[PDB]
Amino acid sequence: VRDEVAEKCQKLFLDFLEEFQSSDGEIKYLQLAEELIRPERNTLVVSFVDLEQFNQQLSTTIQEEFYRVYPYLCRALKTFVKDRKEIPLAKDFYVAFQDLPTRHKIRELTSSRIGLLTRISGQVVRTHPVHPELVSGTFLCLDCQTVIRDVEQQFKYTQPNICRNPVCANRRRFLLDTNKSRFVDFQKV
Amino acid sequence: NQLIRTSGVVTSCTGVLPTIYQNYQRIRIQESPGKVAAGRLPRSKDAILLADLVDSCKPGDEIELTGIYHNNYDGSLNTANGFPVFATVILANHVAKKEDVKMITSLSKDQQIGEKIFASIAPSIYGHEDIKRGLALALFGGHKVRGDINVLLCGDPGTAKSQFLKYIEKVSSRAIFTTGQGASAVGLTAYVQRHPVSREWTLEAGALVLADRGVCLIDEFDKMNDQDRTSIHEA
Repeated sequence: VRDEVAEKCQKLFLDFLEEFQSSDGEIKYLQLAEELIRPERNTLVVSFVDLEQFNQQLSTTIQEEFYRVYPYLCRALKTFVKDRKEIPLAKDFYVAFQDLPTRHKIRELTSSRIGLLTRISGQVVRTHPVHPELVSGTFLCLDCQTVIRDVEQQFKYTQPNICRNPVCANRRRFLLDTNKSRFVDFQKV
Repeated sequence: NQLIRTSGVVTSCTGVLPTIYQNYQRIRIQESPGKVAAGRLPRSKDAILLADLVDSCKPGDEIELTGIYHNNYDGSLNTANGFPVFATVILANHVAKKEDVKMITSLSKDQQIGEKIFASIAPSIYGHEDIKRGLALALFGGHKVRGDINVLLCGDPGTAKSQFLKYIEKVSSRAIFTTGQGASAVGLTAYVQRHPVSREWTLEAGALVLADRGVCLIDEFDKMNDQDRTSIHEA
């Protein structure tokens, strides 16, 4: 039930990343690759209006479940390269949209609506440098337990207390999973 | 989390400076050189010496730095300061211890271009005959075979005459504008600030060190603070 919808939303996102308009073929794909990789600007755009025309229920689903679609757009979407060599080097992606004709008033953007969309409008106040505090990761040993896609997220530690050989934490330790982490770049304004 | 190849120059040593903090010391390192394309301000490197390369590093070594940038931010206890945008702890792993040039060189010896060369030296404003002499001497910059050049101008700041020195950076390789008080980081002058319980006192690295056997340009010299004058007078 949830599996089929999670697959089909990703499918209807991926197939639409290539436009039917703007001529045809794979010359445009090469041009976009040249415009992206060569300067490493990481700037892409897709018309949300056409996406809504194709499936308006998609715009409602993303609107009500940004908190649910962010982690799948993070991992599964990266399949556009079709090259196994470039997938491990890549850490994060960048996409955007310009001249959006749909917006909501901030006065109607009440705090009671967490998980919807909002427009970044206002005054820049209180700039902050980037600090690399611990965000997400894991230290679990592979000889003891296998990796599940449910751990940490925020600063909290492991809840389960099974196989208490390394679980005993009454001793300082600095083993940081620098190989497996969500650390790219981040700041608050 | 990738091995990175880069270059850098050791600027200073911290033998002259005075237990968790004692394990390491602080050094000021830059990577971007002076260039027209480098006009946008880059992210400065701050390297940490973990008592391994101390006293073994000497100024003037055009060396290459290679390593991996792990973001093992030791400040998780929130009792110190932090690194700029390139938020990562930088470890040191490589310090050495011990063409169009040719085509132009062929034209350099040529006397046909050697005649009009001193009749095109100052095309921007054509200035005054004395200024060109000072500029030409500055361009060449010439055991104890040393020397200093004091070029003086007599105008006013409102006219671009004050900004005439801005055009030198197009030709000069190392030009930094001080503007007087509140220059970029260290403006060749040493200063002391009050520090919290656990932070490192600052070893002031001027552009004087960064242009060893080079050329350093100073603007608005007489607008500096009276306090800075006392320290800089001796050096």
